[PDB]
Amino acid sequence: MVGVTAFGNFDLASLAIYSFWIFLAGLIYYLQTENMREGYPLENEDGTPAANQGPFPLPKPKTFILPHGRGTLTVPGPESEDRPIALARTAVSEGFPHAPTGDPMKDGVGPASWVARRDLPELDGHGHNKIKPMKAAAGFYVSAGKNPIGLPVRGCDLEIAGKVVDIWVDIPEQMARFLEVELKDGSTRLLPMQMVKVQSNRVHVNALSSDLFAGIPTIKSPTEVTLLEEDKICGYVAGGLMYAAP
Amino acid sequence: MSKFYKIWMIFDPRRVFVAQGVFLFLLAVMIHLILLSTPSYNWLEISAAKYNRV
Amino acid sequence: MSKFYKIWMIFDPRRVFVAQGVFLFLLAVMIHLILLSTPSYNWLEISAAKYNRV
Amino acid sequence: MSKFYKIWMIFDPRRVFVAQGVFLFLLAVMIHLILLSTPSYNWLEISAAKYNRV
Amino acid sequence: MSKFYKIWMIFDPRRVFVAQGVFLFLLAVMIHLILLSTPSYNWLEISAAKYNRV
Amino acid sequence: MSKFYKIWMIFDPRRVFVAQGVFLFLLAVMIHLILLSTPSYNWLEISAAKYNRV
Amino acid sequence: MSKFYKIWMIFDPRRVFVAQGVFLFLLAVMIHLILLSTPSYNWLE
Amino acid sequence: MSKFYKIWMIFDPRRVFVAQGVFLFLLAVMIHLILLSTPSYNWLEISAAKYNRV
Amino acid sequence: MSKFYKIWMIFDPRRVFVAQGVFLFLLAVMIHLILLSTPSYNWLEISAAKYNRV
Amino acid sequence: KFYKIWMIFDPRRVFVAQGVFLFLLAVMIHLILLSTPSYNWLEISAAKYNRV
Amino acid sequence: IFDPRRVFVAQGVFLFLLAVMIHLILLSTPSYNWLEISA
Amino acid sequence: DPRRVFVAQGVFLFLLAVMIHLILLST
Amino acid sequence: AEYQNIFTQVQVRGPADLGMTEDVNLANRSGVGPFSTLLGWFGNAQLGPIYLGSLGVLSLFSGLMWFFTIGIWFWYQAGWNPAVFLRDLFFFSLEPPAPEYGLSFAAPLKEGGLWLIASFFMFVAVWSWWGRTYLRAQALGMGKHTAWAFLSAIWLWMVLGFIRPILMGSWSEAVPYGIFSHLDWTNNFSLVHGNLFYNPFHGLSIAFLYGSALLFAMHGATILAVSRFGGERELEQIADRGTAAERAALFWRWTMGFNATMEGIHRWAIWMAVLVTLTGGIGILLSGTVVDNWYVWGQNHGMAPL
Amino acid sequence: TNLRLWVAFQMMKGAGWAGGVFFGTLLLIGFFRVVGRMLPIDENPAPAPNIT
Amino acid sequence: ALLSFERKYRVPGGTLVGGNLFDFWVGPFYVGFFGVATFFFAALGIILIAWSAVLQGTWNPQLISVYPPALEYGLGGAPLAKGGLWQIITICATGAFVSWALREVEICRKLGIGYHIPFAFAFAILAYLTLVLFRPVMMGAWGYAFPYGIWTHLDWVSNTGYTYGNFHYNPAHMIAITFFFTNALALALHGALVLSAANPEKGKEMRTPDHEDTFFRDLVGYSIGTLGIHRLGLLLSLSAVFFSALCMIITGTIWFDQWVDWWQWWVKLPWWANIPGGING
Amino acid sequence: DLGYTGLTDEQAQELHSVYMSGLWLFSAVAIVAHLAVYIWRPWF
Amino acid sequence: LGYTGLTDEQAQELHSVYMSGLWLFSAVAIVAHLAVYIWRPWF
Amino acid sequence: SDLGYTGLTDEQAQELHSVYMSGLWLFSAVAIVAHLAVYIWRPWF
Amino acid sequence: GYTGLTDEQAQELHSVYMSGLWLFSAVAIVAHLAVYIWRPWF
Amino acid sequence: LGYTGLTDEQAQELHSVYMSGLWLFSAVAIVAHLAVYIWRPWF
Amino acid sequence: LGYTGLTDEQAQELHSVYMSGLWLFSAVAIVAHLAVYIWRPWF
Amino acid sequence: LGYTGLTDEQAQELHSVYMSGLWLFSAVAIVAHLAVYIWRPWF
Amino acid sequence: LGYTGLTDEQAQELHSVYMSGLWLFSAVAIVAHLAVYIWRPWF
Amino acid sequence: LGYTGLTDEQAQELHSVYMSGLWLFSAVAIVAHLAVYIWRPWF
Amino acid sequence: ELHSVYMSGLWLFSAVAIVAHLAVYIWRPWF
Ligand SMILES: COC(C)(C)C/C=C/C(C)=C/C=C/C(C)=C/C=C/C(C)=C/C=C/C=C(C)/C=C/C=C(\C)CC/C=C(\C)CCC=C(C)C
Ligand SMILES: COC(C)(C)C/C=C/C(C)=C/C=C/C(C)=C/C=C/C(C)=C/C=C/C=C(C)/C=C/C=C(\C)CC/C=C(\C)CCC=C(C)C
Ligand SMILES: CCCCCCCCCCCCO[C@@H]1O[C@H](CO)[C@@H](O[C@H]2O[C@H](CO)[C@@H](O)[C@H](O)[C@H]2O)[C@H](O)[C@H]1O
Ligand SMILES: [Fe+3]
Repeated sequence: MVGVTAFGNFDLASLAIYSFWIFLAGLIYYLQTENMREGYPLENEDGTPAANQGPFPLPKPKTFILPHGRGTLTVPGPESEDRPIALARTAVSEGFPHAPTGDPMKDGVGPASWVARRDLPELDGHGHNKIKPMKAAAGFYVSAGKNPIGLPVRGCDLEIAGKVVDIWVDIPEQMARFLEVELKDGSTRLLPMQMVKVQSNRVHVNALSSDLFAGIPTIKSPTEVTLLEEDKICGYVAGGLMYAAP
Repeated sequence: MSKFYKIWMIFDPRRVFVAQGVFLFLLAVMIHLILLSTPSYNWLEISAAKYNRV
Repeated sequence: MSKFYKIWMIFDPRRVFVAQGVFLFLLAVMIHLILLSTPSYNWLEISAAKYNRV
Repeated sequence: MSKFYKIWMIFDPRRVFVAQGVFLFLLAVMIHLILLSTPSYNWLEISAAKYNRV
Repeated sequence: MSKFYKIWMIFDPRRVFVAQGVFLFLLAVMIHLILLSTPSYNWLEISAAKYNRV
Repeated sequence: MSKFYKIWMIFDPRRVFVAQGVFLFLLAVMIHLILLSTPSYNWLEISAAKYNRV
Repeated sequence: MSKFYKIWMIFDPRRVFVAQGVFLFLLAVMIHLILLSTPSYNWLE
Repeated sequence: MSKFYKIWMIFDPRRVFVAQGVFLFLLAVMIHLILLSTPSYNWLEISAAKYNRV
Repeated sequence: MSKFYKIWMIFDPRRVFVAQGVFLFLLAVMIHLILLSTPSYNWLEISAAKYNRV
Repeated sequence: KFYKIWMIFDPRRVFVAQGVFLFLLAVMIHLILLSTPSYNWLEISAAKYNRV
Repeated sequence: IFDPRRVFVAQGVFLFLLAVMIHLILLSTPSYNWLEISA
Repeated sequence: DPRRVFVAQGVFLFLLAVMIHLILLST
Repeated sequence: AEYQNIFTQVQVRGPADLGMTEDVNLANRSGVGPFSTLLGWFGNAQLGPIYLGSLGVLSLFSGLMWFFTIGIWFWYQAGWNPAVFLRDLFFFSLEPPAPEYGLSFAAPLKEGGLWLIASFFMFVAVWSWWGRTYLRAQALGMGKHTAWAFLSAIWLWMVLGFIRPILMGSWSEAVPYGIFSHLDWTNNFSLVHGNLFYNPFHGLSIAFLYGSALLFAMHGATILAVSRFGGERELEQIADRGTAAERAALFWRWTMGFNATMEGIHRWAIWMAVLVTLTGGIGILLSGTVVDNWYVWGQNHGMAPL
Repeated sequence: TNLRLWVAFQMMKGAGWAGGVFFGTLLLIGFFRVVGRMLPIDENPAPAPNIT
Repeated sequence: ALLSFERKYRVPGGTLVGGNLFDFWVGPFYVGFFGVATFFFAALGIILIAWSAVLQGTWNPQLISVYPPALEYGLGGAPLAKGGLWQIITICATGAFVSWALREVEICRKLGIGYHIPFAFAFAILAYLTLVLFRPVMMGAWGYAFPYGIWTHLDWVSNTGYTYGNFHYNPAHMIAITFFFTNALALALHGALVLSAANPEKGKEMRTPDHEDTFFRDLVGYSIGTLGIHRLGLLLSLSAVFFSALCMIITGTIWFDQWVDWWQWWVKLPWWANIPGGING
Repeated sequence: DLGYTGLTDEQAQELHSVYMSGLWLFSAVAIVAHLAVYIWRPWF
Repeated sequence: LGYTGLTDEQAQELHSVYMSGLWLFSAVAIVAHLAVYIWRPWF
Repeated sequence: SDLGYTGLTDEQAQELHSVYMSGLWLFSAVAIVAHLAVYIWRPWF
Repeated sequence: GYTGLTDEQAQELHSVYMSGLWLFSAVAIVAHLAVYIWRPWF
Repeated sequence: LGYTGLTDEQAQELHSVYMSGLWLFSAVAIVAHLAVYIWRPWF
Repeated sequence: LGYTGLTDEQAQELHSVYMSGLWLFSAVAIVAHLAVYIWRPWF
Repeated sequence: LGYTGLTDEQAQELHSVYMSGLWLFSAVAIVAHLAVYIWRPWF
Repeated sequence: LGYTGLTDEQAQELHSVYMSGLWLFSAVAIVAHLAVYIWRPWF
Repeated sequence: LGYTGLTDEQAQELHSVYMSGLWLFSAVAIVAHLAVYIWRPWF
Repeated sequence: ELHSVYMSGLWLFSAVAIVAHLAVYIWRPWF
């Protein structure tokens, strides 16, 4: 056994524990700076850079090569909200909420917020659209659980907003993503599968009421949904939890 | 020894200075603590014995 | 020496002062704590012994 | 000296005041606790023995 | 001190009063708790000893 | 040895120097610590014995 | 002193009363527990 | 053994040189440590015994 | 037995040489370890006794 | 007519699977011999040659 | 019925494992320890 | 499925026969 | 009362996914197995295909020999009686050779010789699997993060069974092959080395093991909370940051005062987990070789009253 | 007089909720105490885990 | 100092108590009704630990220990310096943890996400309450709870564990450990798989989730999927904590002897209890 | 003036007067309770 | 300057009420300390 | 950009610093008096 | 065709493999014969 | 050369105030050390 | 032809160079064994 | 080369100020070691 | 062949320099072993 | 060769500066080892 | 053709195995 101290009580076990503290501080610094590649530098409520930016500097930029000729992502880099934000600050001082000036679900602010993502479908490994309707997918079927096709769709106001026509599936991952819901007007809307409850004889949507399924953002192509449209649909539906429960 | 200034064309000056500043402080603290832990060089205890304080 | 001002063209002044303030206070607390550890320089116990407060 | 006011062109007064408020209170509590920790300066125990309240 | 009123043009009163109320209750509870911990100022047990309630 | 300079075509100087500096300091600290552990070469203990400081 | 009423122009009166009711009840419970713990003032025993 | 140069037409010079450096250093440290563990080859204790420094 | 070269068209040489290098080094280290374990073939212990060093 | 075993089985798999088996078997046998004092050639030579 | 590639590999490992088990069984029995019977 | 029968029959016959001799081996 | 995305509501099955053929030898990859509906309520239903190359055969055979060697010794300890085999299944053990033999290989098979043979097979199986982990990522062009995270777990495994017994000078310092037996080795190790609770690296190892459960609960619950925005698709949130990544970041920023990114959270994840065995390996290696009484060592370093 | 009812109602609403949470804990603590008495505890006491 | 994308999410509402009285931020931190409560309980708890240090007579953070009242006090109150400060800190800790979970609920409602995170944190709170509140009340004394010290609360773990022999033989303990070890394995695999896809070999395109499925099907023959792994990680962490609280709530209250003796029920099963040979026969 | 909640100057005076009337009444009931406890068992 | 939207008159008005509350709080504390000091002086 | 990170102008920083220093001198003056009373009551030197 | 090899490639692989098998067999027989002379096990 | 966007005359201005605060801090620390050394020398 | 995209002549050269290294490694090992066996035979 | 984007003019001026700091740090350390060696030599 | 990008000429230049370093590393290690064996032989 | 982008003149220049540092470091270490071996030799 | 070459190994395995059991039977019979 070594057990011998170089000085004081500083033995080999003391060297190891202090060495780890230095490594741990270096590791934490690395982890924190690697996690500052999105949303930095900090801003004020007006959009100008904040005076305070924190003890950790921004990391050196890294480049991502997108898998299907979709370009290159450099982070941290220039950042901007391309859409306008329909909010008005409730106070001159920082740290207070910004009230919606209109209909937040329509505007897309607060819990209804959406990100101006790339207006292209997510592609699988082979280059095809990752999400497509089941009747357009070949060889796809409901394998287990209640088949939610033909079931009426009920909102949080206990009224029927339509019926389910199709299921949008994730082809590489083989999972139901969206439910295509036909309204009384005859148009179809998409509802994320995580925001519906597939009951025995109905599909219940807790987030939206009957007179809000019309406001769901539509898809520009009946057999294709883009990342921008998924974000708008998922944001709008989840915004109902706050703005559709009077 | 006259071309040593080219190291700043290789390494980020900010990262070198931060790494060096941390290194020099921790090295200095380590040596001071080593001297404090040796009774022959603990200047706080050497003066205590010299002036008969404890 | 005459060009030491050019460090502020290298390092962000906002982070330097915050780091310096944290460093200076922690260093001062460390040295104050070390002196309290030694009985010969623990001024709270030196005065107690001097004035017979035990 | 007469240009120390320019620190407010570098640091935001709102964040410094909160930081200074937290620092000053924690420091004051820390010293009061240190004095209460030393038997020779625990003013609650000192008055107890002085007035024979044990 | 004739213009300490300008603190209210730096800090919004709504967040200040909430912070102050938390701070004042925290400090007051802390001191009462400290006094109860000390047998020399625990007013509840001073009374029991004073009136021979044991 | 006349063509050793072509090592820098294969390896990034930035990567080598950081690795070399870490290796050089860790090795030097370890050897200094090994000598301190051995009483035959603990230059702090040898000075104390020589100068009757214990 | 006579202008303490302006606190109701800073804080919502309906939100203060609910929060104040929470504070006063928790304060009373804390003092009762402290009092109920001292043998000289425990009224249950 | 004049065609051994073709090993570099199969393997990356970067990876092999790193793998050789890690291997060479770990081997030398292990052998230096094995000798330090055996008392018959501990050159620090051998020197201490030869000059009677204990 | 003069047609063994066709095994290279079957197995990728890059993985084979790595496979051989790891296999050969582990076998050599394992056998050296077995010799050190056996007291009759621990050449460090044998030389210690022969030359009367411990 | 054993040569047909290559028409069915992949030559990469059989050579490796046999080579893996042969090496593991050889190490196991050498270790069993070292386990048995009657065949530990390192201990046998030590006693025979009057060594440590 | 049976896949020619699946059968032989599964059968082969079975034959080898049974060979070891019987060899090790006699190794365990003191009456069939040829490494010690020859001793 | 004749394949699954052979696997189920082959495993049961082999494991029991191994077990039967092991029971004999135990005593 | 709303859907919690803990189990799937509707299972959808299509053609079996054969996987990406980036640089993978497709002849070594098998076919797709059966679809398990039971697994489909929680994760994917598809089983297989599995790749079995050269390192797959080496790892499968070496580990099978290791598994069979322990099992045959267990049958020997049961007297070849199946009733006793099941009754004392957790009580059987393949002990390492006694300390009197040190590091020698001249130990009888019944008295630790079989432990060395079984340990050799385990050594080959684990390291062969590590190369399999490295080569599977290489054939798909992926990073080697999986292999290096595996190396941290191997480091603790190597220290327990190989590195520390060599440093301690005997195989008897290693872990026996038994269910309850290696739990007794774990308990005896702490008692012998004076309350391993006071090993600083054991305490750090526990801090990261606790933090692994904390971080996976945080990250798992965060992704399920934003899976209504597609948060489960973490790769496309890294390349094209959606509203799921922003809500996930803002929850923790508003809670903790700081947050992660969709990619950087997995750097926190991999490091929190590998530090369990990296720090754990150091602490075990320091026991017996540097410190033999961790509580006494604790007392001389704070950590415990004098 | 109506506004006085409003002020009292809001404070009572705050105090009533604090009562339900506090008394809910007492019902929980009271439950575990009853369960503890019906168990072989107090017949198999444990030593003090702390040095106190 | 907001994030670049943060401003559009700072909207009013989502609170459970009040609604605008405390519905604001202090820097990054959201303040609510429970944000005020969490800060008070936390700040009071820290200062009472600091005050307990001066009563203990130490300033080494590794030696500071707040002990629960001795067994003589039962479930009643204790003097502050004896065991009373532990009780108040426990109440402060309980209030701080519960307020922290409720504060997350309001943050969840404001951002319109699911309530998984506060629910998962509640599992940690109930494990804490099992050791300080539920088990001590069942055993009838506050002194069966662990002290508030960095290394003294490990002494409680050791002393409690060795009261029942080797605590490894607790069957719920074994189940909880398996989940803990598997969770750390799953976290390492999940972090590595995502990073290796996002950070390919060199100068290559970022890998798709199809490659993630392919990697683990090629490795172990199965891939649970992007949604499955996050469900699994959440379940493994909560199941480990659930069985941890279960292994302690039954210890000292239902089981009283050495936990090794419990496993004798398997060996004493009639059909093999009396067969010579093996370990136990 | 500041008006962070929509109450006017006259509405704040009215509500405060109601708030103080119950504050003093609540204080008075607490004084009597303290007197009752003090008579039964003084703590000074 | 001008971080909260309050003008000078509003700042002076609010700070006058705040200080009036502060002195009232301090005055009761001064009486409370005076009563305790007579009952049990700590100096 | 040392011409200002906080948006405060030069004369705004002068006025804020003037009030801040007054608060610092008032805080120090009380601290000095409090230290004098303690030193008279129980000196530490 | 489970391997893509015909007889033209099955016969060649077997011819080399058997030659490698005989060489390994020949050395193992020589190794066993030497061991038996040194220390017979029967 | 610049990484922070400060000009040369801004760096000189910032440094001049910084050094003035450094010398003032060092002036107090020297007086503090001199007083402690007179009270209780450590050499 | 080949499973690794290597021609016969590409395999002809790789084996011949590999074999020359193998005999070089074996020749050194034979000399090493002879030195050990003379110093301390194991048979 | 040029991984940091410094010209040769900027590199040698930065190194000039860095070396001035290095020698000033070394000069204090040389004097500090001289004072300690006179006070209490370690050789 | 051509698994990295080196040609026949570049590999010849690389291997010549690699062997030059290898012989120098070996030549120093031989003198190192010679000095140790003369100082304290292990045979 | 393009692994690092050095054009056989930046590599000759960088090696020249690197070796200058290596010899300066080795020269200092030699004097350190010579001084210690005179003080107390380790052979 | 699978059966034809398989049974060739069976006799190769069994006849050698018969020699194996016969040799041990003479060396140490188990009946
Ligand atoms: C372990 O070691 C121990 C603890 C024992 C000993 C160590 C002790 C140490 C290290 C102590 C360190 C102490 C230090 C560094 C103390 C520093 C104290 C300072 C800097 C205090 C400064 C206080 C300044 C105050 C209180 C200023 C207040 C200002 C106001 C109240 C005015 C308000 C400001 C306004 C209105 C701004 C103007 C606004 C407009 C719109 C013009
Ligand atoms: C256990 O082992 C023990 C501890 C006992 C013994 C071991 C000891 C060991 C391993 C010691 C190792 C010591 C070493 C390696 C020390 C190295 C020290 C160095 C390199 C110190 C260098 C210091 C350099 C300094 C302080 C330079 C400062 C420069 C400035 C302040 C100027 C700032 C530069 C500016 C402003 C450039 C601006 C110019 C432009 C154009 C922007
Ligand atoms: C935080 C990690 C990085 C820090 C910077 C690098 C520092 C490297 C050296 C750190 C080790 C020295 O730290 C110091 O070690 C000595 C060695 O006995 C300890 O020793 C001191 O306390 C112990 C325990 O009471 C006594 O037995 C001993 O007589 C006394 O000198 C000190 O408690 C510690 O403060
Ligand atoms: Fe994830």
